[PDB]
Amino acid sequence: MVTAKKDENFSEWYTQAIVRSEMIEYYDISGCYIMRPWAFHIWEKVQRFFDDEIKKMGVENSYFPMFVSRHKLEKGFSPEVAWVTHYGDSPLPEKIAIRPTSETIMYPAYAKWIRSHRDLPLKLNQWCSVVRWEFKQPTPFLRTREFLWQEGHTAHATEEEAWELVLDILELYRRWYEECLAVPVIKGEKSEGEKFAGGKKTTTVEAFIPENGRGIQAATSHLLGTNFAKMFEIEFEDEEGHKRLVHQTSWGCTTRSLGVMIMTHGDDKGLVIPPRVASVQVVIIPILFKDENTGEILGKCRELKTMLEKADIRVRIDDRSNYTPGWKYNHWEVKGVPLRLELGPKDLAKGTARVVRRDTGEAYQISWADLAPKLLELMEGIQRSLFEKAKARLHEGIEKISTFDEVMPALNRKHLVLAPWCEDPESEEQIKKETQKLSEIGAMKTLCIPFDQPPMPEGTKCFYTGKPAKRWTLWGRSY
Amino acid sequence: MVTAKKDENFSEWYTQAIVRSEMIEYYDISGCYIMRPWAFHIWEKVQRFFDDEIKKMGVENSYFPMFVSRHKLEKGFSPEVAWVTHYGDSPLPEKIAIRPTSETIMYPAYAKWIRSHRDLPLKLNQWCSVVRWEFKQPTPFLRTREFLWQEGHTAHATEEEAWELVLDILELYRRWYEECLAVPVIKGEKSEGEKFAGGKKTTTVEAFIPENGRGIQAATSHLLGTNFAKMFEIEFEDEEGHKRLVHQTSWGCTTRSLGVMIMTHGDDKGLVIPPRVASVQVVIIPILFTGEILGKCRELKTMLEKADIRVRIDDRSNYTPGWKYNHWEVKGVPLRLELGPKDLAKGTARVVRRDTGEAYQISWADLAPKLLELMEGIQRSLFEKAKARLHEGIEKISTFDEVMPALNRKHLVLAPWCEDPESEEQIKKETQKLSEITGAMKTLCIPFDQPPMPEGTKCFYTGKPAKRWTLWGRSY
Ligand SMILES: Nc1ncnc2c1ncn2[C@@H]1O[C@H](COP(=O)(O)OP(=O)(O)NP(=O)(O)O)[C@@H](O)[C@H]1O
Ligand SMILES: Nc1ncnc2c1ncn2[C@@H]1O[C@H](COP(=O)(O)OP(=O)(O)NP(=O)(O)O)[C@@H](O)[C@H]1O
Ligand SMILES: O=C1CCCN[C@@H]1CCCn1cnc2cc(F)c(Cl)cc2c1=O
Ligand SMILES: O=C1CCCN[C@@H]1CCCn1cnc2cc(F)c(Cl)cc2c1=O
Ligand SMILES: [Cl-]
Ligand SMILES: [Mg+2]
Ligand SMILES: [Mg+2]
Ligand SMILES: [Mg+2]
Ligand SMILES: [Mg+2]
Repeated sequence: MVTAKKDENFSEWYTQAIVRSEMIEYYDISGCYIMRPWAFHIWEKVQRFFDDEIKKMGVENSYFPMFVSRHKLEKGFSPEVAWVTHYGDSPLPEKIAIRPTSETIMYPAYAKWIRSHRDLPLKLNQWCSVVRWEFKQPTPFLRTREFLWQEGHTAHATEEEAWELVLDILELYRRWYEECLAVPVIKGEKSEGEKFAGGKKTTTVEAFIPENGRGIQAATSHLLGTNFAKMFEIEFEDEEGHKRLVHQTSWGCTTRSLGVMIMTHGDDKGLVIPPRVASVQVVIIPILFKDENTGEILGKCRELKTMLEKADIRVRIDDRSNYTPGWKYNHWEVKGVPLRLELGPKDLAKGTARVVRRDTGEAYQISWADLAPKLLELMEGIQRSLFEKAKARLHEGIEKISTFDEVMPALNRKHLVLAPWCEDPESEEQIKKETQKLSEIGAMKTLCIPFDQPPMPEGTKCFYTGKPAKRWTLWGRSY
Repeated sequence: MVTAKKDENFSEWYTQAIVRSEMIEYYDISGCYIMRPWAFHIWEKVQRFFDDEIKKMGVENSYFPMFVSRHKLEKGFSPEVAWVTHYGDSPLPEKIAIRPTSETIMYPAYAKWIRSHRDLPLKLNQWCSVVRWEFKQPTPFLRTREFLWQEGHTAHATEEEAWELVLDILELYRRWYEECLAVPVIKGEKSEGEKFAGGKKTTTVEAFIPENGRGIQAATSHLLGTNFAKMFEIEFEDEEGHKRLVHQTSWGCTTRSLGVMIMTHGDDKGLVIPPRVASVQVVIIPILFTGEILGKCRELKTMLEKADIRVRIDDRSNYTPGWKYNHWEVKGVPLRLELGPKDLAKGTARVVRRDTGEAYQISWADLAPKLLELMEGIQRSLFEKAKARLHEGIEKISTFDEVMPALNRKHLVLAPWCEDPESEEQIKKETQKLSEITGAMKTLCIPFDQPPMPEGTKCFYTGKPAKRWTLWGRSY
């Protein structure tokens, strides 16, 4: 069982939650972790959701190689690239890189495949892993040296169409977090200093971890413009006869999303899994002691399971004999199963069952006949409730502010700041450095410029420079 | 268009078919290929099928790391391992291997997780890619230096329960080939010389490629016995408190299956994709060179999509119908639906099946049911024709003198075999040297399906008493 307290040592709580729920197993290669089935089946849920959704958009899956030649890759990230140099004892004629991202592997094929407006839009995605030798401290899910993701890369005839796809994908990531994982996120645009330097505009959805005050980028979606098209010579012929550059997008989201989910809903007893992505929504536990009606109990459990399945409820009967009922309660609780259904002799007589919801611990006596619709109601309730409590914590954790003197105090309260900003290059680095210096006695950066802009009253001044403010910008410590 | 003939220049036919169908794009790292959607969709289909089946059995998915430390990997295969030695310009303290297979990564975890009979059976699978610096000439799908696969690894309290699973997984590989891909395969046991050396018994499904007479291992399922359990110390306390070794299995199957399917069903025009796995099952081709025809095609698409038919309309501007027919034939779409002014005028559509070229006139109201029926017919007829070519490719023989003539007919041989280990090595060498006057004949499998063995039958080679029939041939 989990013994560290989420509000005290957070990092130790997280480690305990993911190990004791059997999500993660540690590994001898640093920054790498084993995803056990309990975590993996959650990734399968969100994977299936996103993948179904992008299919409706006409995006197709493919698989490109995990290797890229030195000279193709080498056309700030350099330190992260893993190099293969040998096969057995033999040195490769030339060393080869493992993919940190697939632009240099995909875009030469894009140049070849695209000839005319007839070939556009080209819309591809891949589910794969990538390797980056991260310099930051690793954390399971959130920052790992090998991670699972999808990366989508599209090419369009016009900026308008590309940008519309950017925003579509972005909305899909909001749905991945908000609708599947009950994790609230803020859509936004990256500052000129945080955006992907290979693109024209980077959009993002951002989450927040109240326990350490860190913002975290939850996913990303780029309008690439034409810069990659010029570099790779991805050109097409218009409906006229002239050579046009394509307008591109790329987008990706990772198993980080699972870490965000765990941190968001988990409590002092361990995991809490939103019903929508729980592989086991309801666990049935027969209560067996001193041979009291052992046969009938097991019989009704099996009957209840089938009834519940007709409603598409995902049910496990834990009928393992080599474990106590109490052991089962702790087990499925640490694992975050939304609903436990208990059934002993007393309940068997009554035509009822005791049900405990994992999020609040509330118990219910419920008649066999009402189980299906009551459990469905409890599940939407759990799911909606997890989200709305997270949303309130997110909103309690953001402070509207007007001057730089408000910054350092709000960071100490472990909050982010929404502050009006002139959006000039040098200020962000100055702010990072200044907050860096003040902290060690660290750094604050732009998280995003939210799409949802509060009113900006005429003449309002940027919080740091004093110049005229353009827009409101969300700032904080971050992963 | 595909121009190389499948029976005359098989190698070039293959390359042409996979490239011109847009399944594969060539790539600058040797033995690595891009899998474009037309091929990848088929991978997704077999993966969903297999994954759905092993999940019924209680197998659960996981993801172990693609890296393994030198020390863990090294507790015949050495030349194939890809080694990472640097990140950026920084040297690692020790080199790190990309996983060729996962035993050395997973089994120390199994030793940790398994303590008691109640932890068993443990049944895991993963979908991932694997890297092997293959010495043999690379072939798209069939032999590649990076390939996609699944690998399953299970641990049980008893051999009996492990064996049962080995056989259930093997039956699933038969289904993957025969039911999804319409490729007939032969279940069998590997010889001592060909089995996984790390296991006790290896079972296999073997397929046959007529155009070059070479057998090919389609997938593999091993009874590992307790030897890895000794090696990794995977032990459990039974219900009386004694330490016992777990009995394990492992099994895997790769994107090689797509290549087997391509080769089995393709013809001189290009691919033929079995309807159960095709991205597009019915391509609708408007006979155009106003909204009346496209309008009707959209209505038809919607109607077939309600019957779960995967349909695309080829409404492209600058291509004639005849160019489109050919294009979708090279891609192997099993059904073409043609709709022109005459068809629009009569309330009917002309449907042409890719495998035989037969044409059908079908009223709009009848399309969904008739196309379902046609797809089941095409699926089955691909399998049955492939099955007949398989059994025509196997010669039952009695004596060694019948071997080379059989191999020259691009045929496999089924022969009674005494099964002693040194004889397989010797037969490999004799058939090698005789071919020279890649050419070596090796065992493919000892089939579960044994032909009758008349009492007193002799080994085709040693003349000693013959146990069972063994299937042999040239192979991949
Ligand atoms: N090391 C990692 N482990 C897990 N997920 C990651 C990792 N790095 C990035 N991600 C996630 O994948 C998304 C897309 O990757 P990408 O946009 O390439 O990240 P990035 O530019 O490297 N961000 P950062 O490393 O924080 O400067 C990121 O927005 C994160 O949500
Ligand atoms: N290079 C490859 N690329 C893709 N799939 C492969 C490759 N080599 C083998 N396979 C398939 O993967 C299955 C399981 O792999 P495994 O049994 O480990 O191969 P193997 O024993 O090394 N065979 P071989 O290389 O011919 O001696 C095999 O039964 C093959 O069908
Ligand atoms: O948001 C994404 C992720 C999926 C598609 N690409 C964009 C930008 C990726 C930036 N990025 C992020 N990390 C990288 C690490 C590297 F080692 C190298 Cl060589 C490059 C990069 C790199 O370009
Ligand atoms: O049959 C399979 C495939 C799926 C599950 N595992 C077994 C063993 C695979 C053998 N094999 C096959 N190829 C290998 C290549 C290597 F470089 C190294 Cl180090 C080891 C092997 C190796 O053990
Ligand atoms: Cl799923
Ligand atoms: Mg990074
Ligand atoms: Mg950054
Ligand atoms: Mg091999
Ligand atoms: Mg071999």
